[PDB]
Amino acid sequence: DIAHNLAQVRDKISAAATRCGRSPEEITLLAVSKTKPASAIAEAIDAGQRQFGENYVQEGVDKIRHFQELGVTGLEWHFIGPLQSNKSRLVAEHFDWCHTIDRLRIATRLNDQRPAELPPLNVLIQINISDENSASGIQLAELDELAAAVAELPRLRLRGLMAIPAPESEYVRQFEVARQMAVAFAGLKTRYPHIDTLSLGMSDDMEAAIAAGSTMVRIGTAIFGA
Ligand SMILES: *Cc1c(COP(=O)(O)O)cnc(C)c1O
Repeated sequence: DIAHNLAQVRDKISAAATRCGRSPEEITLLAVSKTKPASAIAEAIDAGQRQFGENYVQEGVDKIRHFQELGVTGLEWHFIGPLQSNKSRLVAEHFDWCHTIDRLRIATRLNDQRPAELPPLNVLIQINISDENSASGIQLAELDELAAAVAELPRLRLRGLMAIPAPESEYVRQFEVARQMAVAFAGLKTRYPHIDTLSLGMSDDMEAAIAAGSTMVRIGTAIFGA
């Protein structure tokens, strides 16, 4: 039951924040609805969920159009999959956030294809913090340069960082890796304006990510099922 699962997940986030001294409000729950039907998103909506994350462009665009044509206001849609250049226009025209800026050229494409009447597209720069086997995300050594270039693009708004750490079973390492992201995120925050989003943490490392300083966790299966 989606309404019940949403309650259980929000309770875990709330408990995790309180234990480490943070206010639960600091943690945004991103409900990841990739591969799940619109009817399931509609249940999450009827239960108060507003921010949804999708990974595949046409799947996400169809969902966005569906809920626009029902007139459901609110809703923030986050593109959290890898973005290839020949599908960037659909993202720039329909999505509210994109977490996967990992090269300047995809950012400038998004900037250029974003209609001027929409709000700036909120973007995070994706760090490959700990994953040998991923071609996604930049190294931390590249952050300052990419952030400067991206932050000039006027139809985008650089809001912080995202990372998908390598899968890790040890809590100690979950926290250390996440802390590395939190540190980079703080250092970014001193120099840049409106840095407020660390997209970090899924079901299995949720506690360490929150304790480390994440502002947003991405939960799919624990909400929608398998
Ligand atoms: C699929 C996905 C999630 C959610 O996955 P679950 O383990 O099913 O909760 C979170 N973040 C990203 C980037 C994803 O692709």
